[PDB]
Amino acid sequence: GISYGRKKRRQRRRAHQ
RNA sequence: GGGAUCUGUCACCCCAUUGAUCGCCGAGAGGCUGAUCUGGUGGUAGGCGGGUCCC
Repeated sequence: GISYGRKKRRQRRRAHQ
């Protein structure tokens, strides 16, 4: 894929960025 | 060696469900991070590896 990440609504987002 | 913007990672919470899909529990609406993905120089919230720019 052109890009990727690791994010989960209702729980976490600073786990990636 | 230091700081931030960049990236990769890990326990917290917010915002968008007129952003997208699923799973589980629930007669039922409803609930759960339960799994995944996306987005906010939202957060002097914490740590660590790589790279960039400045000093």
